[PDB]
Amino acid sequence: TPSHLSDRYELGEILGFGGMSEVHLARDLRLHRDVAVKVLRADLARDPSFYLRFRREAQNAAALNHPAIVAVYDTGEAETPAGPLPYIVMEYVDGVTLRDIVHTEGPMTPKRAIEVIADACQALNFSHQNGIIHRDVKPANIMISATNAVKVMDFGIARAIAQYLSPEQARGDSVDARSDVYSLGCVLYEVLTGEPPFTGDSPVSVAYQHVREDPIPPSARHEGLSADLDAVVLKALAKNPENRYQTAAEMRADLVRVHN
Ligand SMILES: Nc1ncnc2c1ncn2[C@@H]1O[C@H](COP(=O)(O)OP(=O)(O)CP(=O)(O)O)[C@@H](O)[C@H]1O
Ligand SMILES: [Mg+2]
Ligand SMILES: [Mg+2]
Repeated sequence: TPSHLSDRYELGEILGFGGMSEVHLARDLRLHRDVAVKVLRADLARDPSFYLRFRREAQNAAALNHPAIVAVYDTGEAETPAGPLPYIVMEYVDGVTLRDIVHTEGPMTPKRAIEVIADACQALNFSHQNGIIHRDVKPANIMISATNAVKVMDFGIARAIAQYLSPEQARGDSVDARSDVYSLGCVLYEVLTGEPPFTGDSPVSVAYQHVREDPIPPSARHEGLSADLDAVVLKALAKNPENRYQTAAEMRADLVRVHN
């Protein structure tokens, strides 16, 4: 991976990485601001299957303009000794994922958890109103700013109409907005208790539990939780889509009521 992309974005420290890409802190040399730059692996860049999915991620996230969703500024293909190197320029979020927060600090106070998920609901609901289902809602894809703002990211498998998968999504079924609602329920359960609703020694077991087993009410796993919060989480985690919040807006309206 090179020094600068397109003679414009000076690459700095790695912020995150996975199996198909990496994210750098970078400096926009024209605009004089720091940005987050996602770069496709390069050996994968020669693969149309991966090259297209990466471009689709950029296009999906660029279709959304919301203060709680990571904004896309630019996209390109840098010239390297390897060949073309696809990249996406995004707003830099100075913060941490919920995955990091729960791992270092443990469960959040109910009040903070309610605010954080209410804000995530609002982002997802916006996505849905714009015909996009995220499908990868999980703590590693939600960050909290240095200003306490929530930012939903990673539209890598979003579609334009184990521990966090909805039962429909497990079966690669028709997944809709109520699948994101379920995944939000899982994320909420985890920031309230420190653990997701189901764990197991394998992915199929975790999947079997999502499909067949009722979650343990959150108050039974962790002290200081109301029966009303149990009810909200347990309704988001309902097995049948007809029994969950029908939209993320509805989930938020109920969380706000627990708060107020
Ligand atoms: N705009 C941004 N600002 C700050 N950090 C960011 C960021 N975008 C991503 N990150 C950091 O990098 C991590 C990975 O981001 P992201 O979820 O977009 O990658 P990814 O899941 O697509 C990797 P892969 O698909 O290769 O496994 C995030 O959890 C976050 O820590
Ligand atoms: Mg991710
Ligand atoms: Mg990805």
